[PDB]
Amino acid sequence: PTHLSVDTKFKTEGLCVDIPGIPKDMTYRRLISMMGFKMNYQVNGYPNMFITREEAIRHVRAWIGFDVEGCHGTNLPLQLGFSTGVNLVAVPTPLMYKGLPWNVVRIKIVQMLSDTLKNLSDRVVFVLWAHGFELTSMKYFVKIGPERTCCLCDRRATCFSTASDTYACWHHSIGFDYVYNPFMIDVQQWGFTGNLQSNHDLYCQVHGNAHVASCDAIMTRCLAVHECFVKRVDWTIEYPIIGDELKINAACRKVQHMVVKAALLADKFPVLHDIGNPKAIKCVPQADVEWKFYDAQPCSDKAYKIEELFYSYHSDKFTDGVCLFWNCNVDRYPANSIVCRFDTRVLSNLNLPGCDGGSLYVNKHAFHTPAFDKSAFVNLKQLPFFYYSDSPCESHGIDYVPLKSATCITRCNLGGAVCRHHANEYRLYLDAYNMMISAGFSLWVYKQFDTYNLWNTFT
Ligand SMILES: CN(CCc1ccccn1)C(=O)c1ccccc1
Ligand SMILES: [Zn+2]
Ligand SMILES: [Zn+2]
Ligand SMILES: [Zn+2]
Repeated sequence: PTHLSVDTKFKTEGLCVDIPGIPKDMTYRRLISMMGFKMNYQVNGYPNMFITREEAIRHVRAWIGFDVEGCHGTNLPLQLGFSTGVNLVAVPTPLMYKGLPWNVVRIKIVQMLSDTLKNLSDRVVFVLWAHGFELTSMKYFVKIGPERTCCLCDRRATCFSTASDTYACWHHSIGFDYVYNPFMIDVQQWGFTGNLQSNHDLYCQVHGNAHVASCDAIMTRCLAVHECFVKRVDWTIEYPIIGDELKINAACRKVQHMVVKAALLADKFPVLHDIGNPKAIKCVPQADVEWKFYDAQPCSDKAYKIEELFYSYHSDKFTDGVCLFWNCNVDRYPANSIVCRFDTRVLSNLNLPGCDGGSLYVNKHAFHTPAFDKSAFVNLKQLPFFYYSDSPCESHGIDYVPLKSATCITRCNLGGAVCRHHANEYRLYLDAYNMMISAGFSLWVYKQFDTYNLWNTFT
């Protein structure tokens, strides 16, 4: 069981207002045929236009909510809405475009999908709350056939051109007019009671209904993300490398070690309470502090309430020493904390829009993160940049310009002049730091944290 069988039944109740008289007994095979597509008994990598929930979860980066509303159906204009916020009007002759024929609407669809998806995925997955018009509109902008490769590269083809009779991926499709071998999934097949808005609004207050096709397209994809990543979590699913994943994860490990060591030394805490991942390792192994771990998986729905993490009777005294919350999202951090909190608002190829202000951060695994909330950090302050090192000043083994910086906390800078080794290490650490910040991570620390206390650790 790899793909969705075309002989699987498809519930047609949601389709009968736009398509009256539709048979209750229906397969994907018959539905695809009714949509104007012929699969010709083809065993060439595209067995079904529709896919399973498990296949959709593996391809979450390709998700594009799609809805079609009858503006007035052969004789009436259609409003095509996409979870990108785009609304196109197709005439049969929050962005709102005026009525145009399909031959130009399809050019716009290919440009919009290519620009949104070229740095996310090798395909498109149309996420539907199917009522009929969206399925019957597909023949006007979609072509299907055997799996193909791009004419300019080795990537799979996602677009087709009638002008040149050629195929292209999302990177090489400028001037292409047809979406080729798209995938799709009808959320209404998952077993829901009531309409789209009533199921969406149960879990999300961020997406409203301005009564346009893009609002429904947005709500549909949000509801699909809630079902697949919020109420259901699967951290075994691996996702391909599409950007700076490796550099970001390595930077996160460097910054954590740097900041936690410096806190321990500067304030000499006797105990550290490490709250978060149950598979966490001591980030400063050569530490003399009493290191105590507390297990909490990444919260994907709402941030943990500090009252439930800490209270109901462990050291018991979380007020003793320091608390380390490294990607452990809580509602209000205690004053004696060191915190790394992912900012869901960040724009990047790793961060996809999520449910109720949250975001879906996809880096090796998929992690739905509750909305970033500035009030969580009232007891703390922003952690400023600094580099600390007690390692020997020794080059060993890239050209040089001398480093001058008030934030290079080293014996050499204390002594008046930064050595080559510590300048190279400072510059590498500043690059790792900037990578992690730009990726969306934000750092917070207890108000008494002062790097001035690190200079006396050189005596
Ligand atoms: C300084 N602290 C805090 C606990 C402490 C406080 C006072 C004396 C000893 N240990 C460390 O755990 C530590 C970190 C990095 C290197 C070496 C020791
Ligand atoms: Zn290509
Ligand atoms: Zn929503
Ligand atoms: Zn040095």
